[PDB]
Amino acid sequence: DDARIAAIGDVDELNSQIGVLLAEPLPDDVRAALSAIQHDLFDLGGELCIPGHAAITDAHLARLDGWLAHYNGQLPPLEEFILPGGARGAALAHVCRTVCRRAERSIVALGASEPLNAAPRRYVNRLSDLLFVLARVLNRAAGGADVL
Amino acid sequence: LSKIATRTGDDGTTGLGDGSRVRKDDARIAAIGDVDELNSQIGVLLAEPLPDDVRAALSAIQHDLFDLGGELCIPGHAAITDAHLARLDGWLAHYNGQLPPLEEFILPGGARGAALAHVCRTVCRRAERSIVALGASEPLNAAPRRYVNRLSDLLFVLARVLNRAAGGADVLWD
Amino acid sequence: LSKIATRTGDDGTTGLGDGSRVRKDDARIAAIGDVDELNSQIGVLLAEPLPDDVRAALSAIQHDLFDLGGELCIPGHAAITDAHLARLDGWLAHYNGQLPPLEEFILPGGARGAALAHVCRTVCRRAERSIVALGASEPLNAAPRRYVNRLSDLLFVLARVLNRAAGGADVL
Ligand SMILES: Nc1ncnc2c1ncn2[C@@H]1O[C@H](COP(=O)(O)OP(=O)(O)OP(=O)(O)O)[C@@H](O)[C@H]1O
Ligand SMILES: Nc1ncnc2c1ncn2[C@@H]1O[C@H](COP(=O)(O)OP(=O)(O)OP(=O)(O)O)[C@@H](O)[C@H]1O
Ligand SMILES: [Mg+2]
Ligand SMILES: [Mg+2]
Repeated sequence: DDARIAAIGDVDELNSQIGVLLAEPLPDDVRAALSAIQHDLFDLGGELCIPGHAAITDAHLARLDGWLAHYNGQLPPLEEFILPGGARGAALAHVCRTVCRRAERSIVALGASEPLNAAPRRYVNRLSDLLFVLARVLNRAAGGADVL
Repeated sequence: LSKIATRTGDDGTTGLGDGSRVRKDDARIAAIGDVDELNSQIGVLLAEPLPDDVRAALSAIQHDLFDLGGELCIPGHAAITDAHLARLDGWLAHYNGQLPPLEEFILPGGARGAALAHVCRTVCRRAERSIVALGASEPLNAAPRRYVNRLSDLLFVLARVLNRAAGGADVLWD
Repeated sequence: LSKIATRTGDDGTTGLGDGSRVRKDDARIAAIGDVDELNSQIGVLLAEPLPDDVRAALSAIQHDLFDLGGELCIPGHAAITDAHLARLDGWLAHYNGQLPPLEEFILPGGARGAALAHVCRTVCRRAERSIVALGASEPLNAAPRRYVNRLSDLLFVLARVLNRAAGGADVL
């Protein structure tokens, strides 16, 4: 039906939102991670599209896990629920976060109607969490703080 | 086969505030998501220069949206009340009263802030559709629906307010 | 009983231009919404500095999209014609002949304007899916789908044009 084409489109939309975030000033490390993720998302979309073709591996998941641990250990503990916003960069990261979750919903729907490896949903599951973390990093880097 | 440790929702499911689990493509999770996406777009608008009063209203709205999402997360919970709807209706009367009557149809755009407000407006209307869809398959309070109904209207109004504030005007349709 | 007055759309239903009403999650309302969201994203791109011709094309497109939303609101009515499709084809030829042959795959991004154009492109394809879905349940003129299909291609080309105009470059 529409499941595959919809999932591909949402991943594309997410990747485009990340492109907008990349047009902003960013810490060099954050920029490097986001740029690499764009390539990952391009490959992810290809896996969703072509039958019998896989591209996302444990290595991709491991790298995301590594970035999560890294950036989180670079931030103070969460003291309260956060509202999406702050420096423009942080706000955009939150938009990316929500679009990534939207793509995850579509990927989950796709896997329910067609055989699909688990890597794609596990990738965006981690990515959503990382974008949340990166938003906090960007507020920090802007000399500001998260919106509570 | 995978050597990577499993994370909470790696299996495509997630939990609700009452302890129940649902698949991530569930209508309720979709509505929660659209509300979150709307709140995030408002965060982008808040990152722009804005009149103090407009910033105050939008900031308060983010809190409302956080609670609305929380209500969608905890089935049977009620965080959105008449007070919330009354405040939106008040802001609507407040800003509309200071603007000239809407003449021709307008196109979404203008000053960057007004343009962003229009994006917020459309994402808000998208959230309204998913909230309406959730309510058609699950008993839900009407407040959430009524709240976003008013919010898209207010976002439209605030877009006009922002074009004026920038010293410009609304983009008119041919 | 709520102490707040009710709006006509508070019950979750809304009206169509033909006097009928449907629930807001109806396929037709979803398509109207996505076209509106796309037009709004184009509004954000129009707030960026742009080459004069690109601004003229995008501004005209906003009027087309408003018309398209109007056609979707009035079931059966026809507002978008081949004339609109032809203009898009014209712009596609014009801007493509303004760019070097694309050799490698492109990632969405670059100068802010180009990045926004790609966001517009993805939202446009989302509206196309909604319009296509509407056709699965109701008879629908072909112009609306043909228009957004062409527009998604045009937005891709305009993104490339904007990267060059901003002294930037496409992300390979
Ligand atoms: N893809 C999604 N779209 C919208 N809302 C979501 C999505 N995934 C989770 N949520 C909601 O957000 C809350 C927490 O998000 P989180 O991503 O931590 O959940 P999870 O994916 O189940 O856990 P984990 O990240 O540890 O795998 C949950 O209460 C859930 O209702
Ligand atoms: N959530 C939505 N998404 C997309 N289109 C909508 C939505 N709600 C209404 N529309 C369409 O847009 C037009 C005007 O929107 P409006 O919000 O004024 O309608 P309503 O919600 O029925 O009325 P009210 O706002 O007074 O309750 C209507 O003709 C309707 O077809
Ligand atoms: Mg998760
Ligand atoms: Mg309404």
